[PDB]
Amino acid sequence: MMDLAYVCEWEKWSKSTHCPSVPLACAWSCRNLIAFTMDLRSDDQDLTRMIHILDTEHPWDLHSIPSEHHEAITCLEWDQSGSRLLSADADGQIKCWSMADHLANSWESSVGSLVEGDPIVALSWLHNGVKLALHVEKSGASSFGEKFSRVKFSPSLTLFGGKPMEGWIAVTVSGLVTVSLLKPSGQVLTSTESLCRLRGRVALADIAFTGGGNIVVATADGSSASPVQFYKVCVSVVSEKCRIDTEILPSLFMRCTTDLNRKDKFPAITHLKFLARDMSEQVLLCASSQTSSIVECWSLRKETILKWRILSATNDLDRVSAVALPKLPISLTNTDLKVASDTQFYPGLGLALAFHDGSVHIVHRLSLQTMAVFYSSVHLKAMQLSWTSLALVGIDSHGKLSVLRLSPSMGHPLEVGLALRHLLFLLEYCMVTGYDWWDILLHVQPSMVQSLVEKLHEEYTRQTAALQQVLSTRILAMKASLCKLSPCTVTRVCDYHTKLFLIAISSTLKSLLRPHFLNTPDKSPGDRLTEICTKITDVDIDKVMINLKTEEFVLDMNTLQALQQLLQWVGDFVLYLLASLPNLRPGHSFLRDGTSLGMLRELMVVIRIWGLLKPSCLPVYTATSDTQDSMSLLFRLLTKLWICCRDEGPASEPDEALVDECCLLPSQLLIPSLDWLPASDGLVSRLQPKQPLRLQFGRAPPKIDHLRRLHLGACPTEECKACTRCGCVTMLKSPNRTTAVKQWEQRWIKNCL
Amino acid sequence: QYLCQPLLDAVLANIRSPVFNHSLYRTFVPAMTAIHGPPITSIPSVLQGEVARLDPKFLVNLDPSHCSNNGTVHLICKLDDKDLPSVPPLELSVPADYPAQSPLWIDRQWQYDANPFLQSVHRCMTSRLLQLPDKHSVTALLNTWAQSVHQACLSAA
Ligand SMILES: [Zn+2]
Repeated sequence: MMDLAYVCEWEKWSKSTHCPSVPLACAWSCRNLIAFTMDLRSDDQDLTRMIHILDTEHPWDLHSIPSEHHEAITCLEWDQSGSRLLSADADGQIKCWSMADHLANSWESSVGSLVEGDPIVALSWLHNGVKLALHVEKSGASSFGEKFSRVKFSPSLTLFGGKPMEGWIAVTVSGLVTVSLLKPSGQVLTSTESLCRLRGRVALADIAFTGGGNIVVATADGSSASPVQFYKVCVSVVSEKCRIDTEILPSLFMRCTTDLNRKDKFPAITHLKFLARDMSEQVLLCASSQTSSIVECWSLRKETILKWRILSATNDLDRVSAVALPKLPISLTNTDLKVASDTQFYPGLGLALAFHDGSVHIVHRLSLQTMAVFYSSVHLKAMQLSWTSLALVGIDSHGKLSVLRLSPSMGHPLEVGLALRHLLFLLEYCMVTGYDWWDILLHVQPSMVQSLVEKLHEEYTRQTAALQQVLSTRILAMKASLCKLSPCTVTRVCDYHTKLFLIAISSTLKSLLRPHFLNTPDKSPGDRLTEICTKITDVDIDKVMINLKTEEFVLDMNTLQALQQLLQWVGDFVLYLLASLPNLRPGHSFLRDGTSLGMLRELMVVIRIWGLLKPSCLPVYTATSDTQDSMSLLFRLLTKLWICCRDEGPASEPDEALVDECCLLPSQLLIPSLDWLPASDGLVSRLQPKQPLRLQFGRAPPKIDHLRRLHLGACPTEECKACTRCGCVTMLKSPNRTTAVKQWEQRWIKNCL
Repeated sequence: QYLCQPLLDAVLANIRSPVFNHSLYRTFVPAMTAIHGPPITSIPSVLQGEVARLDPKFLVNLDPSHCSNNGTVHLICKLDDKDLPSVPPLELSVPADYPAQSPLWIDRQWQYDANPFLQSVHRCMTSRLLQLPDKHSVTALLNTWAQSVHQACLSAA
């Protein structure tokens, strides 16, 4: 079923006029990063050459890049990863845009290439050779190895091991090609050579890999009287430069002209491309006249040894102004095709299409007929999908950011169980990788949340205990994000989101300590510290502190004052949590999930060592007894909660004897503060299907750092990097650098969890 | 002024510090919020003001010739008086930023010919206008142009 998300529109920016308009192209990262452009002609030329980057949660704070160019950008593509860019244009002027310092609004490009007097007709990157297969037939496989296994395409030109080289190639508009490859070192090797003896006009072309590091290219002069030649790239770096051998493939002529009825119809070629990148045995070839367009698919199946053959065509077409390809990698098996055909599952079979009128249509990839129909009530210049293709953005000849949310359901009747199963497969598609999956959280219903979180609870299981070492954080954040959309759990997502910060701060400070002389060898002091904590459930702690290998824990006596605030904070959120007993509560899930409380038991036993060793670093709380060492009697309360929680799956409500003792807490201790992470600054709690919000730019319809516990003023000054995934202020320049922890900052030096 | 130098010396010692807003917070916050109480629950407007109190005996309007919508402006004057006879209409010249500058007036010697009365009018213009002070308004020049007609009519009559 089709949904329209929003349109985010600048004020006094649209209605480009008094200029020859240009078709536009769009690009998208591996992450949720749309890179787009628009032709304006408003007293400057760089508005046409302008780069706009929109993070997927806040469509207003757009990253702006004034890409200066002598000729307007024609093709825009990203890297396979989210690290490199290309803005293709005539006569070279191509750069390499790398990410700047893990912000959200910062780029740079100090390197690139240029060719003089020769526009470029085709371009592509190099290959990596890493690819897996998606099996929707294996929904009940209950293992990530079965549903996700590598197909192992051959990596391109693996030198010095199995690592394929990095670079890109391009075919110019004349009889000339260029290659530029980045070394393992900082240098780059660029070569340029005539593709054959025939140097000529090339209207259209495409570039696609083959198995073995070779590349097959296409040609299109546009004179409508020439054969469509095909050439092969032979990579060979002969000791100083990549000498490339060229040869002619068995070519093809064109149909719809030998029938002799009408041959000068559709007089110029307008589209020539391969079906998908990295493969050159299936060619889209479309000729558009001033009225309509005609499209043909050619297949390189062996009977000449390399002969192209027609596949399919639809009923009627208008003038196509925009086209794209599906991005989800179905295992290309016919059993997968049938199990994706009987159930409503089409995430990777739809080639995007557009016309000169207000209509949005898909076309099926294998069979060129019009699969979907929608009516817009403009000619679309480009579209830009996602890997799951659950959402996309479109560029017409206006400044409107039409964002459409698709789905494989289509409105053919899917039951509730098939609604679970269609989303669970694409959830496992993103949970196996370190990717971004914002577009698949869109179509979730509030009733769908309770059904899907219960499935995701068992999705953490059924893996062989090693994947689950580090993806626990990702699944906690996953059901943090998905529970936000349900009104019953929007008051409960604070439990998940604060627990992400708790597990972020937990493991990183358990690595700073080290035994100067090793005790209990062939294992860390941390596991012995765990077992002495789980074997002693004592009310007090002065009996405990004798046999805790007190001579092993020795610090450098310098960073204890610096790390005060964190150890100020971790015992204070406990101090709040002791007073939440006599109350769906935003702190209710911690009463039954004692793993956080188990970590709280584990952390404080080494903190008390420094508290009795150097008491200047102790966290000063707000009890109404300043001479009372109340930490022993709080060990009493946490052990009283633990005997109600250390049972394996207890589901035990703590007794009222603990409740009245926790009512003695306000006699001394009062709640300092909290920090609920899930501030819904994203569009998760702002939009609705059939209820779009026409957004604008920059309208935006007690300030303490979420990561570090340093209190700021009412309107602080220090800058931050935009953690777009949850809106926590990942502040940029830490106050202490010469004496700083080198992992607690570096774990989220890039992004948040 | 007297015994306040600890407070003055603390802020200069704690300046250029990134923990400044948190060091002051840590040393100060519980003291005031505990005992004293909890927290709470075309043409410029210069000529538009100029022509507002101009005399109705002048009917000055813009020149039909020359450039428009630019810094320099020219205003041709109309005099409808039954007391005074007919004279050439006269035309001024005022550049951009009319306050704090001294404008000018056009010159045409042959228009005031064929009568020595008009020559006396021109000589009276050269007499009165050459002693006008700097940076004066258009009312002074308009009124000195107006009074010289009577000053020449009394000599003519
Ligand atoms: Zn975050």
